[PDB]
Amino acid sequence: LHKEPATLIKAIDGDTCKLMYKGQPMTFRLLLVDTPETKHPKKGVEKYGPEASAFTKKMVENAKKIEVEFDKGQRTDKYGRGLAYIYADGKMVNEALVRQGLAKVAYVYKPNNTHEQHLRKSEAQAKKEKLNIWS
Ligand SMILES: Cc1cn([C@H]2C[C@H](OP(=O)(O)O)[C@@H](COP(=O)(O)O)O2)c(=O)[nH]c1=O
Ligand SMILES: [Ca+2]
Repeated sequence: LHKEPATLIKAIDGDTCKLMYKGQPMTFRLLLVDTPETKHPKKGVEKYGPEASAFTKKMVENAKKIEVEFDKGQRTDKYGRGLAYIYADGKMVNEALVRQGLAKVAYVYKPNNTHEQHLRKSEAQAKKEKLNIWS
């Protein structure tokens, strides 16, 4: 995989944001994870959704540099959102949320699952420590 620079435009919630990539503004969705919902009324405001948003928001608002890393399969989902592993100063946001028990590993679609085991191992640790979602 290869990392590429991006510019933060607006953090939406725990796992979705707007970034300037390749000169064009677009919304991104974190690969392999799911932070709780805060928008869609069908799900309503789920437990830890606000917490995840705030964590993602802080993490990325103070970053000197942001990079996006696409997996080996499709780069956008059906909603037109870019699918990537996103790093804030070399720290993978997808993994940081799972490690805190603020996201579960989800939507594992081959072949976009390169860092699946890494995330699995951090989710297991968050579970054993009874963190947030696992509390
Ligand atoms: C992470 C991710 C989400 N999705 C889809 C599955 C879900 O579709 P449906 O909306 O049809 O259920 C939705 C979950 O994203 P949200 O957590 O943003 O809702 O996005 C993909 O298509 N591929 C992905 O890699
Ligand atoms: Ca979500």
